[PDB]
Amino acid sequence: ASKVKQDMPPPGGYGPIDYKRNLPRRGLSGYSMFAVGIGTLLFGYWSMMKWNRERRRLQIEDFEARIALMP
Amino acid sequence: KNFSFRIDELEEMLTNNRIWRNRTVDIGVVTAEDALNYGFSGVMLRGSGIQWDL
Repeated sequence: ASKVKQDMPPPGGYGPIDYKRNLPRRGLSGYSMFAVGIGTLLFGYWSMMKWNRERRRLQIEDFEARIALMP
Repeated sequence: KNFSFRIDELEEMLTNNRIWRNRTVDIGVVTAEDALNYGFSGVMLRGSGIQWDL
């Protein structure tokens, strides 16, 4: 009557199973990274140059006010 | 069918890390002749270049 029925793989087998190592290379050259670092360093240097010169002028103004008040 | 990604995450955390390499590279070096004479087997043999697998 009934036929054999036990745990068997489905007809045609199973799908493929990935096993190879997969560590992708995200992507940015060493030259590009160094260039980005140098560029941000230069931008910061320029901004700090401008701000420090302005601070020097402000300090001179404060010193002039004090000198006017001294006598 | 999903275990390879877990192995990949393991390798991402450990394989190319410089601290892991400095912890494990050139540590416990054993020669093939010493491995054979001392009775080693498995990975302890195959890490020295011996081609043996039961």
